[PDB]
Amino acid sequence: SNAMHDALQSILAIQELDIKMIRLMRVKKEHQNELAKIQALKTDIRRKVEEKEQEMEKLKDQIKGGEKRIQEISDQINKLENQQAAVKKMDEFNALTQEMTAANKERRTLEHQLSDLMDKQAGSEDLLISLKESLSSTENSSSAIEEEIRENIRKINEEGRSLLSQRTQLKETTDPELFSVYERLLNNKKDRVVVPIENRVCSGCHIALTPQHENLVRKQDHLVFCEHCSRILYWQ
Ligand SMILES: [Zn+2]
Repeated sequence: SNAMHDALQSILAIQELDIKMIRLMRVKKEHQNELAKIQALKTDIRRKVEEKEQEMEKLKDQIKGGEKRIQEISDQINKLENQQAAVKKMDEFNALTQEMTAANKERRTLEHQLSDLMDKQAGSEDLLISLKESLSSTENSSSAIEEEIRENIRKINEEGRSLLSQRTQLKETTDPELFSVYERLLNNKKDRVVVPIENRVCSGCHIALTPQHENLVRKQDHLVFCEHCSRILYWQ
């Protein structure tokens, strides 16, 4: 049929737009995954920097607190030494000896902890510095790539805009019963669903038609579907 040939030519041309649009959407999604992968590499480094900063804040305060308590014990030991220089009774002399011994031993313990904290802060500062460097290098190595990816997406979006408007100008003059079938097939298969007979097989699924079924397709007087994949078959 003349009219069937026109309906086919029209859906065939819509089908080429739909294939491109499916391709574009897949490449967009792939570019967006590549961006999220880059963002996630940076976000991981920022998290490490944040955890290190909070840890440095705790060290700062434990260091300040330790120095202050060491100071306080040191002043108290000095007070005890002045007291002892003036005592006359052996029991008081001895109590001050014992107290100073005990106080000094606690101070010694605090000083060794303070040394430990200061060393942790020194090594953690080196680690923070290295993580900031790595954050800056990653951002630097990646900013040109991210902007090039985003521009590709832009150009995909704008090309997709054009293929949509073209699709809409063809849908107007296209047979609506055939389109309604086409569109459900396409949503199901995501590739060409109006397909020709090649080498006496369905070119969509590659399963051979019975000769009777080929006869039906050639008459071109009604929509004929592949008996195995359900795609629309046509001749030429
Ligand atoms: Zn088939």
